[PDB]
Amino acid sequence: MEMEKEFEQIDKSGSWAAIYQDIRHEASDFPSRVAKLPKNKNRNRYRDVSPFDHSRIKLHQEDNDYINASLIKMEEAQRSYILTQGPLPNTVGHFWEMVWEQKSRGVVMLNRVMEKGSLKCAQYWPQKEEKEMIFEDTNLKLTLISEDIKSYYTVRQLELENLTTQETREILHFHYTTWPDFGVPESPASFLNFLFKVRESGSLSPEHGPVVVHCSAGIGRSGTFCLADTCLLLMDKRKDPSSVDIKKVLLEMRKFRMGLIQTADQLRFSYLAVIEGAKFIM
Repeated sequence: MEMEKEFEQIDKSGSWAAIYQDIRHEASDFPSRVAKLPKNKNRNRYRDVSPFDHSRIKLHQEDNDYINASLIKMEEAQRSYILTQGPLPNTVGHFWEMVWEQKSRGVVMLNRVMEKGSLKCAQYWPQKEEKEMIFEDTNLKLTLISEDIKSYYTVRQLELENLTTQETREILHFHYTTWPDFGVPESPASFLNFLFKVRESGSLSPEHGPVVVHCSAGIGRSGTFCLADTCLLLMDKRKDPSSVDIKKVLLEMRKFRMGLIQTADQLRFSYLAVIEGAKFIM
Protein backbone atom coordinates (compact mmCIF):
# COMPACT_ATOMS: atom_id res chain seq x y z
CA MET A 1 0.00 0.00 0.00
CA GLU A 2 1.00 3.65 -0.22
CA MET A 3 2.24 5.26 2.97
CA GLU A 4 -0.17 8.10 3.85
CA LYS A 5 -3.28 5.98 3.43
CA GLU A 6 -1.81 2.88 5.03
CA PHE A 7 -1.14 5.34 7.87
CA GLU A 8 -4.76 6.45 8.29
CA GLN A 9 -5.87 2.84 7.95
CA ILE A 10 -3.71 1.86 10.94
CA ASP A 11 -4.88 4.88 12.94
CA LYS A 12 -8.58 4.20 12.32
CA SER A 13 -8.10 0.49 13.10
CA GLY A 14 -5.79 1.14 16.07
CA SER A 15 -3.39 -1.67 15.13
CA TRP A 16 0.02 -0.01 15.57
CA ALA A 17 1.03 -2.51 18.27
CA ALA A 18 0.23 -5.45 15.95
CA ILE A 19 2.14 -3.98 13.01
CA TYR A 20 5.15 -3.31 15.24
CA GLN A 21 5.09 -6.82 16.71
CA ASP A 22 5.12 -8.29 13.18
CA ILE A 23 8.36 -6.38 12.53
CA ARG A 24 9.86 -7.73 15.76
CA HIS A 25 8.88 -11.27 14.77
CA GLU A 26 10.40 -11.02 11.26
CA ALA A 27 13.59 -9.25 12.21
CA SER A 28 16.94 -10.90 11.58
CA ASP A 29 18.84 -12.69 14.34
CA PHE A 30 22.61 -12.95 13.93
CA PRO A 31 25.35 -13.73 16.45
CA SER A 32 26.88 -11.08 18.74
CA ARG A 33 29.61 -13.22 20.32
CA VAL A 34 32.33 -10.57 20.67
CA ALA A 35 29.97 -8.24 22.56
CA LYS A 36 29.25 -10.93 25.17
CA LEU A 37 32.85 -11.80 26.05
CA PRO A 38 33.49 -11.15 29.79
CA LYS A 39 36.30 -8.65 29.09
CA ASN A 40 33.74 -6.39 27.31
CA LYS A 41 31.16 -6.14 30.06
CA ASN A 42 32.05 -2.57 31.04
CA ARG A 43 31.96 -1.58 27.31
CA ASN A 44 28.21 -2.16 27.07
CA ARG A 45 25.56 0.15 28.49
CA TYR A 46 22.68 -2.36 28.23
CA ARG A 47 22.97 -6.17 28.35
CA ASP A 48 20.20 -6.67 25.77
CA VAL A 49 21.59 -4.20 23.12
CA SER A 50 24.61 -5.61 21.26
CA PRO A 51 26.18 -5.19 17.80
CA PHE A 52 26.12 -8.19 15.43
CA ASP A 53 29.56 -9.64 14.75
CA HIS A 54 29.14 -9.33 10.96
CA SER A 55 28.53 -5.55 11.01
CA ARG A 56 30.34 -4.25 14.13
CA ILE A 57 32.90 -1.42 13.92
CA LYS A 58 36.40 -2.55 14.88
CA LEU A 59 38.86 -0.26 16.62
CA HIS A 60 42.39 -0.29 15.15
CA GLN A 61 43.96 -1.62 18.30
CA GLU A 62 45.38 -5.09 18.84
CA ASP A 63 44.62 -5.40 22.56
CA ASN A 64 40.82 -5.03 22.38
CA ASP A 65 39.09 -3.90 19.20
CA TYR A 66 35.51 -3.84 20.63
CA ILE A 67 33.06 -0.95 20.71
CA ASN A 68 29.26 -1.11 20.82
CA ALA A 69 28.75 0.32 17.31
CA SER A 70 27.35 -0.98 13.96
CA LEU A 71 27.73 -0.05 10.25
CA ILE A 72 24.28 0.22 8.58
CA LYS A 73 25.06 0.14 4.79
CA MET A 74 22.03 0.97 2.57
CA GLU A 75 22.83 -0.18 -0.97
CA GLU A 76 20.02 1.29 -3.10
CA ALA A 77 19.96 4.59 -1.23
CA GLN A 78 23.79 4.87 -1.32
CA ARG A 79 24.00 6.03 2.31
CA SER A 80 25.95 4.59 5.26
CA TYR A 81 25.54 5.31 8.98
CA ILE A 82 27.32 4.21 12.16
CA LEU A 83 24.82 3.75 15.00
CA THR A 84 26.30 3.52 18.52
CA GLN A 85 25.34 3.77 22.18
CA GLY A 86 25.91 6.90 24.19
CA PRO A 87 29.52 6.73 25.40
CA LEU A 88 30.32 5.42 28.90
CA PRO A 89 32.92 6.80 31.33
CA ASN A 90 35.31 4.05 30.25
CA THR A 91 34.57 4.33 26.47
CA VAL A 92 34.82 8.09 25.67
CA GLY A 93 38.36 7.53 24.33
CA HIS A 94 37.19 4.60 22.17
CA PHE A 95 34.35 6.77 20.81
CA TRP A 96 36.69 9.51 19.50
CA GLU A 97 39.14 6.86 18.24
CA MET A 98 36.29 5.44 16.15
CA VAL A 99 35.38 8.93 14.80
CA TRP A 100 39.01 9.47 13.79
CA GLU A 101 39.62 6.01 12.25
CA GLN A 102 36.36 5.98 10.25
CA LYS A 103 36.99 9.57 8.89
CA SER A 104 33.60 10.84 10.04
CA ARG A 105 32.72 14.52 9.64
CA GLY A 106 29.67 14.74 11.89
CA VAL A 107 28.32 13.33 15.19
CA VAL A 108 24.53 13.36 15.68
CA MET A 109 23.29 13.29 19.38
CA LEU A 110 19.57 12.78 19.98
CA ASN A 111 19.52 12.67 23.87
CA ARG A 112 20.41 14.89 26.82
CA VAL A 113 23.20 13.87 29.21
CA MET A 114 20.64 13.61 32.05
CA GLU A 115 17.06 12.46 31.46
CA LYS A 116 14.43 11.21 33.93
CA GLY A 117 16.88 12.03 36.73
CA SER A 118 19.58 9.58 35.58
CA LEU A 119 22.71 9.77 33.40
CA LYS A 120 22.07 8.62 29.80
CA CYS A 121 25.62 9.19 28.47
CA ALA A 122 28.94 10.66 29.55
CA GLN A 123 29.84 14.37 29.12
CA TYR A 124 32.15 13.45 26.23
CA TRP A 125 32.89 16.90 24.66
CA PRO A 126 34.25 20.16 26.16
CA GLN A 127 31.86 22.86 27.25
CA LYS A 128 34.30 25.82 27.30
CA GLU A 129 36.82 26.93 24.64
CA GLU A 130 39.65 27.31 27.13
CA LYS A 131 39.10 23.86 28.81
CA GLU A 132 40.07 21.20 26.24
CA MET A 133 39.86 17.41 26.80
CA ILE A 134 42.69 14.91 26.46
CA PHE A 135 41.97 11.17 26.10
CA GLU A 136 45.16 9.49 27.24
CA ASP A 137 44.22 5.88 26.48
CA THR A 138 43.76 6.69 22.74
CA ASN A 139 46.09 9.75 22.47
CA LEU A 140 43.57 12.32 21.20
CA LYS A 141 42.88 16.00 22.01
CA LEU A 142 39.46 17.67 21.63
CA THR A 143 38.77 21.43 21.68
CA LEU A 144 35.52 23.40 21.47
CA ILE A 145 35.82 26.03 18.67
CA SER A 146 32.31 27.53 18.58
CA GLU A 147 28.74 26.78 19.57
CA ASP A 148 25.40 27.95 18.12
CA ILE A 149 22.40 27.36 20.42
CA LYS A 150 18.94 27.35 18.81
CA SER A 151 15.49 26.62 20.14
CA TYR A 152 15.38 22.90 19.26
CA TYR A 153 19.04 22.00 18.71
CA THR A 154 22.64 23.17 19.16
CA VAL A 155 25.49 22.95 16.60
CA ARG A 156 29.08 22.86 17.78
CA GLN A 157 32.36 23.05 15.87
CA LEU A 158 35.07 20.88 17.40
CA GLU A 159 38.74 20.26 16.64
CA LEU A 160 40.02 16.68 17.03
CA GLU A 161 43.82 16.19 17.05
CA ASN A 162 45.66 12.92 16.75
CA LEU A 163 48.51 13.56 19.19
CA THR A 164 50.64 10.77 17.67
CA THR A 165 50.80 12.42 14.22
CA GLN A 166 49.75 16.04 15.03
CA GLU A 167 47.08 15.85 12.32
CA THR A 168 43.91 17.84 13.04
CA ARG A 169 40.33 17.67 11.78
CA GLU A 170 37.13 19.66 12.15
CA ILE A 171 34.13 17.69 13.52
CA LEU A 172 30.56 19.02 13.55
CA HIS A 173 28.38 18.11 16.58
CA PHE A 174 24.65 18.20 15.85
CA HIS A 175 22.75 17.98 19.19
CA TYR A 176 18.95 17.62 19.16
CA THR A 177 18.00 18.87 22.64
CA THR A 178 14.19 18.78 22.79
CA TRP A 179 13.07 15.16 22.42
CA PRO A 180 10.62 14.63 25.34
CA ASP A 181 11.56 12.48 28.35
CA PHE A 182 8.50 10.27 27.62
CA GLY A 183 6.87 9.45 24.27
CA VAL A 184 7.66 11.12 20.92
CA PRO A 185 7.29 14.68 19.58
CA GLU A 186 3.77 15.79 18.70
CA SER A 187 4.88 17.25 15.33
CA PRO A 188 7.82 16.02 13.19
CA ALA A 189 8.57 19.55 12.02
CA SER A 190 11.58 20.33 14.23
CA PHE A 191 13.10 16.84 13.76
CA LEU A 192 12.87 17.21 9.97
CA ASN A 193 14.37 20.71 10.14
CA PHE A 194 17.23 19.19 12.15
CA LEU A 195 17.78 16.41 9.57
CA PHE A 196 17.96 19.00 6.78
CA LYS A 197 20.59 20.94 8.72
CA VAL A 198 22.71 17.77 9.05
CA ARG A 199 22.30 17.10 5.31
CA GLU A 200 23.24 20.69 4.37
CA SER A 201 26.53 20.44 6.29
CA GLY A 202 27.98 17.65 4.15
CA SER A 203 28.15 15.20 7.09
CA LEU A 204 25.94 12.60 5.32
CA SER A 205 27.76 12.79 1.97
CA PRO A 206 30.03 10.23 0.20
CA GLU A 207 33.15 12.41 0.36
CA HIS A 208 33.29 11.67 4.14
CA GLY A 209 33.24 8.60 6.34
CA PRO A 210 29.84 7.57 7.73
CA VAL A 211 28.10 9.87 10.17
CA VAL A 212 28.12 8.63 13.82
CA VAL A 213 24.62 8.77 15.33
CA HIS A 214 23.64 7.94 18.92
CA CYS A 215 21.12 8.28 21.72
CA SER A 216 21.32 6.29 24.96
CA ALA A 217 21.12 2.71 23.56
CA GLY A 218 21.64 3.69 19.87
CA ILE A 219 18.53 1.91 18.50
CA GLY A 220 15.41 3.96 19.20
CA ARG A 221 15.64 7.69 18.39
CA SER A 222 18.80 6.80 16.38
CA GLY A 223 16.78 4.35 14.28
CA THR A 224 14.12 6.98 13.64
CA PHE A 225 16.78 9.36 12.28
CA CYS A 226 18.34 6.99 9.70
CA LEU A 227 15.03 5.34 8.72
CA ALA A 228 13.52 8.74 7.85
CA ASP A 229 16.61 9.92 5.96
CA THR A 230 16.87 6.72 3.87
CA CYS A 231 13.15 6.61 3.06
CA LEU A 232 13.11 10.24 1.84
CA LEU A 233 16.23 9.72 -0.32
CA LEU A 234 14.59 6.68 -1.98
CA MET A 235 11.43 8.69 -2.68
CA ASP A 236 13.62 11.19 -4.61
CA LYS A 237 15.56 8.52 -6.54
CA ARG A 238 12.69 6.24 -7.70
CA LYS A 239 10.31 6.77 -10.62
CA ASP A 240 7.40 5.84 -8.34
CA PRO A 241 7.79 7.39 -4.85
CA SER A 242 4.71 5.54 -3.54
CA SER A 243 6.62 2.27 -3.99
CA VAL A 244 8.77 3.07 -0.90
CA ASP A 245 7.74 0.63 1.86
CA ILE A 246 8.94 1.88 5.26
CA LYS A 247 8.44 -1.50 6.91
CA LYS A 248 10.65 -3.17 4.31
CA VAL A 249 13.34 -0.51 4.75
CA LEU A 250 13.26 -0.95 8.52
CA LEU A 251 13.65 -4.72 8.17
CA GLU A 252 16.61 -4.22 5.84
CA MET A 253 18.24 -1.90 8.41
CA ARG A 254 17.66 -4.47 11.18
CA LYS A 255 19.92 -6.86 9.28
CA PHE A 256 22.75 -4.61 10.49
CA ARG A 257 21.75 -3.68 14.06
CA MET A 258 19.15 -5.23 16.37
CA GLY A 259 16.15 -3.42 17.82
CA LEU A 260 15.92 -0.35 15.60
CA ILE A 261 12.71 1.50 16.51
CA GLN A 262 11.90 0.61 20.13
CA THR A 263 8.14 1.27 20.40
CA ALA A 264 4.99 1.40 18.27
CA ASP A 265 4.88 5.14 18.98
CA GLN A 266 8.34 5.55 17.42
CA LEU A 267 7.13 3.56 14.38
CA ARG A 268 4.10 5.80 13.96
CA PHE A 269 6.30 8.89 14.34
CA SER A 270 8.64 7.59 11.61
CA TYR A 271 5.68 7.26 9.24
CA LEU A 272 4.57 10.80 10.14
CA ALA A 273 8.04 12.23 9.53
CA VAL A 274 8.41 10.64 6.08
CA ILE A 275 4.89 11.62 5.00
CA GLU A 276 5.44 15.27 5.98
CA GLY A 277 9.00 15.46 4.70
CA ALA A 278 8.08 14.28 1.18
CA LYS A 279 5.91 17.33 0.54
CA PHE A 280 8.49 19.84 1.59
CA ILE A 281 10.81 18.31 -0.95
CA MET A 282 8.41 18.78 -3.85
